[PDB]
Amino acid sequence: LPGSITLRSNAKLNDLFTMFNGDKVTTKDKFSCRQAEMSELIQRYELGTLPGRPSTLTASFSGNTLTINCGEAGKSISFTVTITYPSSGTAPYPAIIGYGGGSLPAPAGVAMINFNNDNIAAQVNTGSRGQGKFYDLYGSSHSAGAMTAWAWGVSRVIDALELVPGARIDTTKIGVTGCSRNGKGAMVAGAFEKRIVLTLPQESGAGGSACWRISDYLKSQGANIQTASEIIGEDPWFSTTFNSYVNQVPVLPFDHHSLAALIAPRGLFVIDNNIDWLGPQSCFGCMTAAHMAWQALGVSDHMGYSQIGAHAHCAFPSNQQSQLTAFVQKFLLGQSTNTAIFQSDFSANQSQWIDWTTPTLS
Repeated sequence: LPGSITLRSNAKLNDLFTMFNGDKVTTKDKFSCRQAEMSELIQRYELGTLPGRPSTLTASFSGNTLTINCGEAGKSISFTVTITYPSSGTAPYPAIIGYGGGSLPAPAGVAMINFNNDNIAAQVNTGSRGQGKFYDLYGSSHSAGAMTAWAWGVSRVIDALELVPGARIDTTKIGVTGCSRNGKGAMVAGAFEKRIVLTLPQESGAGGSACWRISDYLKSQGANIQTASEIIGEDPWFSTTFNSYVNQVPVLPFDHHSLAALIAPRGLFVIDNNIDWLGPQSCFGCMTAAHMAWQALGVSDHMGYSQIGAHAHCAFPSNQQSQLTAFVQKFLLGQSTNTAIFQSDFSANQSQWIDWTTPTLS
């Protein structure tokens, strides 16, 4: 991808199957390139640069705590995660890395890893910019926004689990989850860390499952919905660069359907809810487009979406329990449960937001 490119406005959701330069994506290999391109673009304009594995990484396990040590260019940091094990299952256990513990019921036979994303990158308010262990290592002025920093952290947790089998976690069966602000984070983690087999963003709304374009449209129609321009003023989740496009979203060579598509063909189950601020119709329209990535790869049932009525924020509803379990069993436990789950009480509005077709990738 050229270092210098000229952005152009696109009112609708960007075509997932056409490279930025216009080349058509017709093969699975080509889509892999397209994904790398979308990740590159997303990092450049919205989330900031994602660092690779640090030069120094060591770990140790004691009690139920995993300690991770990272070093890079003379700098070094240390952080920990706590682990809870299931009453059922066989060790090494598959596990879900939960931001702040997440807000989902602990799955049967699945271990829970409590990831304190705040310590990796603070999210108290705008003043948290550049504060956190990630920055203590890469620098206060690193372009990475908090969500990218968090994702980097998750990757380090996985590296550590690979180094310490004594933690008794199956590194080939790791998922990620988070609710509300941590949901946006979980989405980014699944997108940036390919080792994650199941991504469970819970009620992530703006910055997560919602598309910037659809939320803006809804706002202009009078909806009390969170949008890009308003969200960047609450915390440093996105790169500072993003503040330059927040009020001109159409020029972005992507949207969150692109972000979600980075997870394909891996497991993804979006757990949503009807709360106006989240923008449920924007999330559904957005994810409907994202789903086309899996449809193209011939694995439609690897991505699910569910919004059923309304309920208290982050209080996981019983009417979604069987759906979550289906995805957990398939991706974390290796079962073949049915995962054809894609519903919302809102209209996707595909004719309005999607003007591209979905190819059968070779």
